[PDB]
Amino acid sequence: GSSGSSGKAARLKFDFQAQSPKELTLQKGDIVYIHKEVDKNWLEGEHHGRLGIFPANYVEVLSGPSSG
Repeated sequence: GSSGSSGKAARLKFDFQAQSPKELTLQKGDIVYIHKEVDKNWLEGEHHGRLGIFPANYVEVLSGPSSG
């Protein structure tokens, strides 16, 4: 019932500006959830208020100090 682990959080390398209506506009230092993979350099994601797609280049899978 919506309990477990959706996916991995990714922080935007920098302020991204979506030129197309399909893309998504995000600012440097934001967290987005990836639902499914769109293209080799593209990914899908949904955000509270705005939903669409974004480039996988302006996003990188960060890691936590949880374990060395």
